[PDB]
Amino acid sequence: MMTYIVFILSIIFVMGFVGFSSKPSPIYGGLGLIVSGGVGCGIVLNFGGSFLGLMVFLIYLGGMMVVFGYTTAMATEQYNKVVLGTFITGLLMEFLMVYYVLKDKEVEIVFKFNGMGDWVIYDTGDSGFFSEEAMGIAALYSYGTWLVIVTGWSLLIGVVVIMEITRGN
Amino acid sequence: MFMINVLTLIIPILLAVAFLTLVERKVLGYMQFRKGPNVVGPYGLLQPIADAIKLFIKEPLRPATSSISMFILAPILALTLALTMWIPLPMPYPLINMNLGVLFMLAMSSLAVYSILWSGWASNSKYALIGALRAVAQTISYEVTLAIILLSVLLMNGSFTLSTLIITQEQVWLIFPAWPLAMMWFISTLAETNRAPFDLTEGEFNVEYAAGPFALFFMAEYANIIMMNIFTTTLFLGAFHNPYMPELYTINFTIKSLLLSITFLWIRASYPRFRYDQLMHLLWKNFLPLTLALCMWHVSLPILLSSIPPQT
Amino acid sequence: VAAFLKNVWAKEPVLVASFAIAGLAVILPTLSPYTKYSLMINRATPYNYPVPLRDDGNMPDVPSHPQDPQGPSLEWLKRL
Amino acid sequence: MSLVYMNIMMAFTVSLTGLLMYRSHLMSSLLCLEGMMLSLFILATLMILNSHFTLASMMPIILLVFAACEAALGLSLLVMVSNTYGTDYVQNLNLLQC
Amino acid sequence: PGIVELPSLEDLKVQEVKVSSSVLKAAAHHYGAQCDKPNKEFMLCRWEEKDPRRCLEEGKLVNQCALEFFRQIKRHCAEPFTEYWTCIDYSGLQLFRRCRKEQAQFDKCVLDKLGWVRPDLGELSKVTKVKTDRPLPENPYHSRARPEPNPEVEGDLKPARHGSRLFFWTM
Amino acid sequence: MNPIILIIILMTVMLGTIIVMISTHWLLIWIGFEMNMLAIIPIMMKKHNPRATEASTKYFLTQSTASMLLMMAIIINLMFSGQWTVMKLFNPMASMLMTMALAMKLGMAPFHFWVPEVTQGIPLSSGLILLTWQKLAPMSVLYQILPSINLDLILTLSILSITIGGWGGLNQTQLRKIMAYSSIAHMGWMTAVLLYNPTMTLLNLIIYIIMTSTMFTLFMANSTTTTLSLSHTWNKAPIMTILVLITLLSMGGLPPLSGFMPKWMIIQEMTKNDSIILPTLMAITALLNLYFYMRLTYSTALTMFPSTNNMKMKWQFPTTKRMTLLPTMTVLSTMLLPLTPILSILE
Amino acid sequence: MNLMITLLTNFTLATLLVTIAFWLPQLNVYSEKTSPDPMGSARLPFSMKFFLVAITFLLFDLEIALLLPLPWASQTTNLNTMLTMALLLIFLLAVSLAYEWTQKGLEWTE
Amino acid sequence: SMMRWNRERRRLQIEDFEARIALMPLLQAEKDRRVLQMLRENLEEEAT
Ligand SMILES: CCCCCCCCCCCCCCCCCC(=O)OC[C@H](COP(=O)([O-])OC[C@H](O)COP(=O)([O-])OC[C@H](COC(=O)CCCCCCCCCCCCCCCCC)OC(=O)CCCCCCCCCCCCCCCCC)OC(=O)CCCCCCCCCCCCCCCCC
Ligand SMILES: CCCCCCCCCCCCCCCCCC(=O)OC[C@H](COP(=O)([O-])OCC[N+](C)(C)C)OC(=O)CCCCCCCCCCCCCCCCC
Ligand SMILES: CCCCCCCCCCCCCCCCCC(=O)OC[C@H](COP(=O)(O)OCCN)OC(=O)CCCCCCCCCCCCCCCCC
Ligand SMILES: CCCCCCCCCCCCCCCCCC(=O)OC[C@H](COP(=O)(O)OCCN)OC(=O)CCCCCCCCCCCCCCCCC
Ligand SMILES: CCCCCCCCCCCCCCCCCC(=O)OC[C@H](COP(=O)(O)OCCN)OC(=O)CCCCCCCCCCCCCCCCC
Ligand SMILES: CCCCCCCCCCCCCCCCCC(=O)OC[C@H](COP(=O)(O)OCCN)OC(=O)CCCCCCCCCCCCCCCCC
Ligand SMILES: CCCCCCCCCCC1=C(C)C(=O)C(OC)=C(OC)C1=O
Repeated sequence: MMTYIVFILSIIFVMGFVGFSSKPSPIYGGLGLIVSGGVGCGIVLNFGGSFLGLMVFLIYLGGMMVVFGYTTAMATEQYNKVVLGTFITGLLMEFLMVYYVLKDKEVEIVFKFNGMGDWVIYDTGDSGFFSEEAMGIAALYSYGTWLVIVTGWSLLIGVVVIMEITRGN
Repeated sequence: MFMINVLTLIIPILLAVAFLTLVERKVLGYMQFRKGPNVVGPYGLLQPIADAIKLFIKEPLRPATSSISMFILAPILALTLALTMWIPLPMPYPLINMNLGVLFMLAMSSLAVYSILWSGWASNSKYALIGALRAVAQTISYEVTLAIILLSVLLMNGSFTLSTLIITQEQVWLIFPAWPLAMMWFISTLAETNRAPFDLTEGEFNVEYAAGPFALFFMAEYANIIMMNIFTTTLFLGAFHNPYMPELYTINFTIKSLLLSITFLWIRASYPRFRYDQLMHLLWKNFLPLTLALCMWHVSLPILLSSIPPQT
Repeated sequence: VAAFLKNVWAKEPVLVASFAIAGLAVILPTLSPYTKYSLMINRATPYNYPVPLRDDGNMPDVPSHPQDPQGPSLEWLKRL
Repeated sequence: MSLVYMNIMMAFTVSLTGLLMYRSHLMSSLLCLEGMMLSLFILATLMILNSHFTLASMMPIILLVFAACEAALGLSLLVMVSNTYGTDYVQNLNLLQC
Repeated sequence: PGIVELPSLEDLKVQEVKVSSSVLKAAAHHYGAQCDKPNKEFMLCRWEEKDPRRCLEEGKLVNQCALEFFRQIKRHCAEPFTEYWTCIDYSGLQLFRRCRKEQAQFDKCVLDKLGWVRPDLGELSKVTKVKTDRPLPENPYHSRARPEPNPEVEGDLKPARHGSRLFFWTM
Repeated sequence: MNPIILIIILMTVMLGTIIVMISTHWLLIWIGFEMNMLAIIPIMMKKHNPRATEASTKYFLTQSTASMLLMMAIIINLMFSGQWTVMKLFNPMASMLMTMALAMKLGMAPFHFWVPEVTQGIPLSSGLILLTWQKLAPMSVLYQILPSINLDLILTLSILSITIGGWGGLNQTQLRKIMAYSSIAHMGWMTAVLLYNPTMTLLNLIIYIIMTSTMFTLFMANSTTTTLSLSHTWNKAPIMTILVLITLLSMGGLPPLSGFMPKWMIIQEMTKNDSIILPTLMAITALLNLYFYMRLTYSTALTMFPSTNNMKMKWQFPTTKRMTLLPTMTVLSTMLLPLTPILSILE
Repeated sequence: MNLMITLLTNFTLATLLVTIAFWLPQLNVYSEKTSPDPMGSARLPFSMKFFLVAITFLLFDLEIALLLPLPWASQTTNLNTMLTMALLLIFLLAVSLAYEWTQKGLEWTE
Repeated sequence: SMMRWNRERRRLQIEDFEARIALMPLLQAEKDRRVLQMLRENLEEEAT
């Protein structure tokens, strides 16, 4: 049970997407995507990506879904069958996938997937006095020069484009 | 045994928040040439207990909520994020010693605006929603300088580890190389917690909550106030740590954090409120340009002095 | 260049301090003599293992023991 | 392959079909689009952390930033729609049939 | 494919260095100075063979040379060493900087009774050279023969015969 | 719009397309498409009316969906190949998803459903950019992934694009939708010869860009967006009727004009590969495109529709519009077939 | 594991306090209240300026996300390139702020 | 003050890293015998 925990989080992750892909309301959709971002962050944390998971909190949830809920709260003036039907449809599809891959230890929807817990695929060594993920992100400034140029230029152009298309003139 | 440690974290947080209300009313009393509460308890010490018993037996205000679920979740999220901002705080040892405690705190404080936003939309008042949008925009505005000032200071630390930030400040307080970052940090954390002179929620969002849940929002806000003062203390006024006697560090950072919380109480009894555009002007046109300039200075400065801190 | 600078320091001192601190941050690492020592300390921090070489017969400058005289020295780092 | 990749891909396809079957709102569409981006973040992250390919650890951050900027653009588009009709309904966007 | 060949359990039996990490870190610099040679033989064997099964006996020499390092501490300087690794052992990050007088007593006692000198800052990270008698691996990756490349272009470049030959274009 | 900001935004569009063309990493391909979309959005909203905002919303939704499918194809490529080279794809699922994503970016059928909408909603210059410059980067990626493109998929997309872009323009009186359905048909023509000889793909792309730029430049010179407004040209500018005549007779693939050049060469590279049914059906379906080109030439050049009285005022003002490269493009889009073996410069 | 226990404990304490706040004064049998705002019933007017400060937050927070690996990036061996790209990112954040200034984007929430 | 103390901290970091480097041959030999032990145990249990 605890050796399958990432898998269990991933199941919640799929459930969370059916929490908003059925689209109940964009505010309940925002709440479902927040819970989905939290559990997917936990999945990232359990392979050792602490910095990437805290980017999911700080930038995806605390940065961007804040703006989604903010913009949504400035619309949809405050006060379904298809929503609940599609929700239970996606839920039953996902639990049939769970039941198949747990009774067969093998499944094939589009790709073949193993049924054991995903702890098996890990590495058995140490990385010394660094996180390899942290040093690969620190490499953005020495090795990642062209990437920083094009990303900063796209963000500057993004500021310019947002100011152009919202002015109305 | 770890559960006992979690309880000895979270219950004294609630007690210190309970008596911070008394310290606020007393310190604002004596700064206003009057007294604070001194009748209900001996030297007023039973005033928060009386007030908590008063609020929990007051009639529920019974609003017509837009969403019941978010009306329940906004105090839950506010209290949960108010309590989880304490677990990486090194005093001198944190509850959860993690490699990225600074970034964890910045993330869990970035998540705090959803409580304001959900409480504003879950009320049926459009006025409460406008106030919630103003408070959310204010908080997410000052989180920008929180992140950049915090990054610029941690360029002298070497890591996002909060426990390394005590080792960083064993020869000098970090306010001496970084007092402009310190003063903009201090005003920005004053603007995070909707605290005066940045309290436009009291100047003419959770007004539809009953006395119980409004008291829970209030105590989550004061837990954030005590926590950000402790985080500012660890971040700029790092105390001496003897590893064989940790209580020296604990007494020292407690005295400094109490002085800094009294400094919040001393700011709120000294200044009038900003207008909303005036603190937007304060962020985007005063704090953020100096914050970016000092971020360039604290990037280029350990390289030009050969003072790059260690990674580990 | 003189009246303009006093005018912008009288009206907008936050922006003058901003551009002054940013200008020092740009130009001063190119003029500092201690910028080289940052490079020399960061390349002297041994994150990995110093994987030794097979002594083929002609390596006069590679030591056989860490306490041998030949090899890279960090007396500049101790002394400074 | 690994079992968590099944769930992250199936989450991407769930948010795909949510983004490919609108109900009424453009905001719910953008929510499904950013769910797709989130699932791509998780999946690229689990690959790069799996294989210990160090230099690609900066890759999903980039995949965040651009696409989050993309989201900002879409939100502004939605606002211009909501500055014409009063709602963000996708059935009001049919002036280009003729 | 083939069967992987693992060594037997008799090949893995060795007198294990059963000391704690603070005992290792307290005795680390003198271990890196005094147990240099079979350690570097082993690590050169380990980065050249790229296979731990080919590096076992050298590792035994490591596990032989480490123990003679500690017995020679235990025969002469067990008390200042114990006082030093206890103070190293107290710390959570195991700081050397908290434990300088115990290090001074241990280094004084080792320099007197055993003549060992602690390595200066920058020495144990030097890239050294190892004189071995084992042969260099001619194929440490077990790589097969690479495919032969495509033939190059060569010779002088004559013009196109009768132009482009596109249906009727004479040039 | 500020002209400096317009120059920076057009350079950012060109920069994103160049970053797609010159990069060897898949993340930089995705970054080039993101930069290209993010910069082309204000070019569509230049005149600020609800049709431009609706068109930009539809364009954003389709290109965002295509970019997400592109990044999913890239991520599955990293699964099954462990690396990031912009080359062949090491999974047919990633190959299918990337071919779908690029088909959505090009507007190939049945993902064509945004091209006649958005081109109608935006000005003629932004539609010129959308139908000429925005075809460059996905065709570059399709040029570089063709050892893994499934044959039946690309040929299905090609014939479906040719047939749907042929039957689209027969019902159209709006010129921008005519150019949009012409775009869908010609992109089907480009991707049909893709796996056989991509040099003819490049030749078809260059000749199509020349002819489309000629037609949009004539539309901007005459300020006409409908067939019935284009019919007023003979009473105002009689030379422009001759120019739209020869350019629309070129775009239908009529010899001796240059627009006969690509499709003939496409047939010339498909009968070598023993495909005889498919270029025959494609050539017969191109007669639909030529039919509505002939409809436009009948309305504009070969007859004289009645004009109004106010046209007599416009006789007294010459064209002050910068008709950039219009003689050069008009000559190149008509009289280039005797230089047909020049195509070897694209090899 | 200790962190998951801590998060579960904090969520459980918060939910317990919220349940006591929403259900202890419900047991009061006070009275039924008959017939339980500056705007009466008008719709919420959309403010363009609130959306502008939110998107400006989002874009500058993305630039912050680029700036966040700098305490690790100062440890590199390619320090001239690192210093150039760090000053270039903070400079592009400042150029974003200056363009937000001079095209009247920071107005009435300055 | 931060110049002097971060330089001292870099020297202390290099000292700790060379303590690690002096320990890495023994830890590598024990790690090799550890994984070969576990693989031989898995091999014999697979055979039975
Ligand atoms: C001492 C130092 C100095 C030495 C100087 C030596 C030369 C002295 C004389 C100086 C002048 C030399 C002129 C060039 C050499 C002769 C080229 C030639 O006649 O090729 C025959 C060429 C093939 O005949 P051939 O018996 O196999 O070769 C005889 C020579 O060995 C041909 O030699 P080749 O085997 O080397 O030819 C190579 C190849 C041979 O050709 C081939 O391999 C066959 C494919 C050719 C292209 C066919 C395309 C078919 C589809 C498109 C149709 C286009 C529209 C048709 C006309 C519409 C109205 C303009 O040619 C080409 O690929 C070039 C393309 C065609 C252009 C021909 C040259 C035109 C120059 C004047 C331009 C003015 C406009 C002309 C008409 C424009 C349309 C062509 O004839 C044709 O293809 C028939 C088309 C018309 C040819 C143009 C006649 C040139 C003189 C025109 C004067 C009247 C202009 C009236 C006003 C403007 C028009 C309204
Ligand atoms: C951590 C412990 C505490 C830290 C200190 C904080 C305690 C004191 C708190 C006092 C009460 C504050 C109540 C709220 C006040 C909010 C208003 C306010 O102050 O606004 C800020 C004001 C805002 O400006 P303003 O509104 O006063 O001025 C008018 C501005 N215009 C013209 C734009 C309208 O000032 C700032 O923004 C300054 C921020 C800090 C500046 C730091 C500069 C350091 C020096 C740099 C170098 C300078 C020399 C040049 C280069 C030399 C190179 C060698
Ligand atoms: C970490 C430390 C945290 C500390 C937090 C708390 C700080 C303050 C602590 C309390 C200080 C003293 C409080 C005294 C309150 C007044 C008591 C009193 O005098 O009550 C009198 C009242 C009537 O009595 P009666 O018999 O009528 O008197 C007539 C005499 N002829 O009789 C009564 O009212 C009945 C008796 C009531 C007793 C209540 C006592 C206060 C309880 C407060 C809760 C906290 C307890 C301490 C926790 C920390 C220490 C373990
Ligand atoms: C609407 C719903 C209800 C709303 C109220 C409640 C939810 C909101 C408030 C709670 C937010 C919870 C945040 C959980 C993750 C925080 C990030 C984190 O764990 O960082 C700490 C640490 C990284 O530091 P590091 O030192 O690298 O790790 C140890 C190894 N050296 O990482 C670790 O130590 C990793 C430890 C193992 C992995 C832990 C995974 C936790 C469970 C998944 C996430 C839980 C929250 C899901 C919902 C979030 C909704 C916002
Ligand atoms: C090259 C170094 C690096 C430069 C880039 C990095 C900068 C870091 C700081 C970030 C700044 C971001 C914001 C910049 C906005 C600039 C435009 C601006 O503010 O113009 C308006 C202002 C007058 O204000 P106003 O519009 O009236 O405001 C209403 C309230 N009264 O107008 C002014 O106040 C005039 C401002 C321009 C002149 C400033 C001169 C400062 C000189 C300092 C000494 C030399 C420093 C070396 C660098 C010089 C660079 C020019
Ligand atoms: C393997 C292939 C690799 C790649 C090869 C090269 C591909 C070239 C692709 C060309 C794409 C052209 C896109 C459009 C031009 C870009 C600049 C632009 O936007 O020009 C339009 C501009 C807008 O002006 P505006 O003020 O908006 O006018 C509205 C009316 N008041 O101004 C106007 O409206 C002025 C009117 C005339 C404009 C004519 C522009 C013609 C441009 C195309 C030339 C032909 C292409 C180059 C040669 C062939 C190469 C293949
Ligand atoms: C059970 C643990 C305590 C629950 C919370 C109740 C006590 C703390 C908040 C009460 C409060 C106090 C003391 C208070 O003084 C006050 O006025 C400034 C409030 O209203 C804004 C309060 O809400």
